[PDB]
Amino acid sequence: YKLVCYYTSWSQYREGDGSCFPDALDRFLCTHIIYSFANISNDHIDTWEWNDVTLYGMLNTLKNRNPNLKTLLSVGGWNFGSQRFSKIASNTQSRRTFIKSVPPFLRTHGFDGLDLAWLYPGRRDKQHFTTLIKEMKAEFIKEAQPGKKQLLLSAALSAGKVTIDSSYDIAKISQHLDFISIMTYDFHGAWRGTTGHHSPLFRGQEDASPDRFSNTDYAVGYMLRLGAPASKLVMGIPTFGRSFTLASSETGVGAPISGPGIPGRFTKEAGTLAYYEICDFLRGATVHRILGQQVPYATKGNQWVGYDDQESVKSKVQYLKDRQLAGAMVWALDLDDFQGSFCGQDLRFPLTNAIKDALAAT
Ligand SMILES: CC(=O)N[C@@H]1[C@@H](O)[C@H](O[C@@H]2O[C@H](CO)[C@@H](O[C@@H]3O[C@H](CO)[C@@H](O[C@@H]4O[C@H](CO)[C@@H](O[C@H]5O[C@H](CO)[C@@H](O[C@@H]6O[C@H](CO)[C@@H](O)[C@H](O)[C@H]6NC(C)=O)[C@H](O)[C@H]5NC(C)=O)[C@H](O)[C@H]4NC(C)=O)[C@H](O)[C@H]3NC(C)=O)[C@H](O)[C@H]2NC(C)=O)[C@@H](CO)O[C@H]1O
Ligand SMILES: *[C@@H]1O[C@H](CO)[C@@H](O[C@@H]2O[C@H](CO)[C@@H](O)[C@H](O)[C@H]2NC(C)=O)[C@H](O)[C@H]1NC(C)=O
Repeated sequence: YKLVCYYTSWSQYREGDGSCFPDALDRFLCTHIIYSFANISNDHIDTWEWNDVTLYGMLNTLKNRNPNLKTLLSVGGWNFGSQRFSKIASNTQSRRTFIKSVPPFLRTHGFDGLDLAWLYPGRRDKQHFTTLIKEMKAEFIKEAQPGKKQLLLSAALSAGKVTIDSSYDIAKISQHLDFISIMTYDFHGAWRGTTGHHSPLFRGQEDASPDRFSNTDYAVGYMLRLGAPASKLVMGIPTFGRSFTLASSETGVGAPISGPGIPGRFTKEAGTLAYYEICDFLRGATVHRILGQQVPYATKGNQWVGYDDQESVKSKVQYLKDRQLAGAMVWALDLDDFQGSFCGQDLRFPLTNAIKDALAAT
């Protein structure tokens, strides 16, 4: 099975032990490590961080002692904005410029492929997205025609039905992509005004779910139904949790909230907590297994957070295997306990390692 793991270029700037550099990554943990994110200037793929070139090499060095490890450079991301992507994939000239600039850039920096993370093509770009992927694969094929190891092309897709229906032509793009990572998380947000796990495996109690499609199981099946070969589908598992600030004494699923949770000491982002920040939170907190959804949530004081732990990711792997999917995708390596000092056991990357172990099991 493939174990696609993301690494973010901005985790390096986190205070103390929060700081994470590519050399802190276990070269044997994943099968594919994707760097996030690359920028796009003058219709050319380009670096984002001032020291990207250094971190690129720092990451690709992991391939020395592990020849099987594959590396990809992802372009896009949430903070990128669909606007910029649209103008490039929409204009016939810019699309060419962009596509042509990718292979050289990847070879120059030691990457094995490109990962498209365009969030998200509007209903107005559904076809342009198809053309982009179609031509990008064409170029990659051409660039390796003489006998090179062909560059890989992947795409991180939304797991939300509405977005999937208006943005993707699953059947068409599945032919050209080497593998698809479905972002099966971020299913519930403070905007909803109630507590809810952002990455449940199944819908669970029919009575308490605001949506029939906001869960991993639905998204996976839907995409399979739409024409995404199971052999090319990688299921996303989050190593971060979504938090909320409770508004009453109610702490169960669906309880009232006043907004996102208090920012974590290291990630400093309201509504977000890295798994390692969660391990701290768990000290003196109560953990509840959500029956039906197969995932846990912890609560302490006026804070509530839905996340994934070793037990839940295990179940999720079981699910993906029973489904015969390509494997699991993790977001992100720098959100897992990479130091291995926060959750005890002195074990590094507990969640990701748990996923790896589960994939090899049975
Ligand atoms: C408004 C309304 O009422 N309408 C409703 C809709 O909202 C509902 O749809 C839902 O919309 C939300 C957004 O509103 C969707 O959420 C997004 O989901 C995607 C995945 O599908 C997420 O993207 C990927 O996952 C991670 C984690 O979520 C993303 O975030 C990381 O990346 C950003 C930048 O790219 C990081 O930002 C960094 O921040 C630090 C400091 O904070 C800074 O120093 C860095 O510089 C900065 N980085 C950069 C480069 O700028 C951020 O910290 C990361 N987060 C975490 C945690 O790690 C990645 O970008 C994505 N990864 C990949 C591989 O692409 C996306 O993050 C998320 N957006 C938000 C705001 O959280 C949601 O999917 C929709 N739901 C569904 C199911 O479709 C709609 C449906 O219910 O209902 C409407 O009514
Ligand atoms: C990524 O590339 C874009 C180019 O599209 C850069 O955006 C420019 O930002 C500067 C201000 O910082 C503006 O003066 C330009 O007009 C912007 N260009 C446009 C039209 O978007 C962006 O700065 C780059 N990001 C990084 C991290 O380097």
